[PDB]
Order: sequence, then C-alpha cells, then structure tokens
Amino acid sequence: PMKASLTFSLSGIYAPCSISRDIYLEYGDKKAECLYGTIRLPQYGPGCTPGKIVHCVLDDSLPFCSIVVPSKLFGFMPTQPTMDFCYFEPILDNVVPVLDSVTFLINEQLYSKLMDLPQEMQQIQFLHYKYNINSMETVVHSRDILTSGLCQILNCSPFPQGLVDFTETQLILVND
Repeated sequence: PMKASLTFSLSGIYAPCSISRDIYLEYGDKKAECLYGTIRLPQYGPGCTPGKIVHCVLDDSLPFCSIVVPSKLFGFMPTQPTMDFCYFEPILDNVVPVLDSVTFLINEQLYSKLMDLPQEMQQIQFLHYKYNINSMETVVHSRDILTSGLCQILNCSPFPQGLVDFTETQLILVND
C-alpha cells in the first residue's frame, strides 16, 4: 500500500478513480483500460476505512502521488474538510470478481420507472444510463448510497463488492 494525496470528485459515485502516472507505472504491462486498485482512508485514531476496490484510469495531468476518488464512495460527502491522503494499492496479479446478484433498495418513483420496463436486461441498462454503472467494468459495493433518499445497494453476492455482468448478474429490486 502506498500513500497518495487525495482529491474527492463530486460527479457521481461510480466515476472512475483517476491516478497519477507514477501510480500507473506500478501496473507495468497491464491493459490500460482494465486497471483496479484498493483504497482505504485514514480514520479518527487507530485504524482505517475497510478496503474498497475501484476501477482506476490514468490521468497524465495529475501531479505525482495523486488520486481522485468519488466522495460518495465513503460514509459522508465533504461539506467540511477531513484528511489529505489515502492508502492505495494497485491490483496486479489478481482479477476482480463478477457478482451473481445485486440488490437495490429504491424509492417508489424509481421503482415504478424500473417496473414500467418488462425486461430485466433493460432494468440494468436503465441504471446504466442514470448512474454510469458499466458492464464488466464498474465495481459496485454493498451499502453504496447512489442517491440519498432514492437508490442504495442493499447487498451483493457472493462477495460484498465486484463487477456487474449485464448478461449474467441478477438484479434484485426492493421498494422502499
């Protein structure tokens, strides 16, 4: 794990993380569109945030040792500042797993929208237009709050985080 200076993006929970070129160099020959890492934030006193897997993309314009991460990935969104670095670890030997199912807890308005679609394949495609969930690319995580009061991931299976295969992963929708 390396320490990297941290900037929080405010453009959706599933915006990819941007990493500086020195971090990108740690992956070597890996395919530049398929990069993942684990992020943990430092916490009040001992210990740190639990490891969260994210898709990362090179941003050549960032200064050294820098990452940009969505603030919505973590407990609260910054209305006042907090901590100026994170612990970042590239994923090198491993690949990221595909979920068998994802369960969304959604408000009545969104549920009706999803329910006026007779097909499951277009239910995930609809969430893909609303939220930048991309098949076999975006990592989703249990308890992710996509929009306060509208949409939250209740659970994933068999792992608490992983990729969504639009043709394979099962979508479970729960009215709130």
